[PDB]
Amino acid sequence: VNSFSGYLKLTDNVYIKNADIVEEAKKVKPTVVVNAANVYLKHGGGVAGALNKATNNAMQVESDDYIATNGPLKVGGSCVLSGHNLAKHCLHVVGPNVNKGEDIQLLKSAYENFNQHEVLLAPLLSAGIFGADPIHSLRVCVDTVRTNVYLAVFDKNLYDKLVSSFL
Ligand SMILES: CC(C)[C@H]1CCCN1c1ncnc2[nH]ccc12
Ligand SMILES: [Cl-]
Repeated sequence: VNSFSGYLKLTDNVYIKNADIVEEAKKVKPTVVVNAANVYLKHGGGVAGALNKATNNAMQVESDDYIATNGPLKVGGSCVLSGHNLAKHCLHVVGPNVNKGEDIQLLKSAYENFNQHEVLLAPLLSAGIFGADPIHSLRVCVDTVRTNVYLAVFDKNLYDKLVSSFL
């Protein structure tokens, strides 16, 4: 039993809710919140810009030190950093950005990072300003993640389409 509330159960391990991931994280304080990161951990917009804003830029400060030490992530890769005031940890995961011409097959690799964590709060990878088809992202999530994932979808109209079209 966990404190996530109001989720629709899509499968044995995948749950979904129309919710602002920022507000969800502040309420639940999950062990792991997933960020929709880029390889430079430059949290300027989309989910990443919103999460970073909620940390008063502490996420960005920590991220800049991480990049200065380690260099950029790989597309499809991840790193674990602090969750600041939002969660114990933040798993920064880089899905392919279609508006950069990145290979959509890497979306499965991106979701594989979730399997290293028993329970996560997360957005749909490569959705929003990353330009992938969210119905596809949900399909890959369900077919790749085996741990317990609670998906927050910001857009109510998109949420209704994902549920109604879910096979
Ligand atoms: C609409 C969703 C599929 C993705 C794509 C863009 C933004 N988005 C978000 N999802 C969850 N929580 C969020 N908080 C702020 C933005 C945001
Ligand atoms: Cl985004």
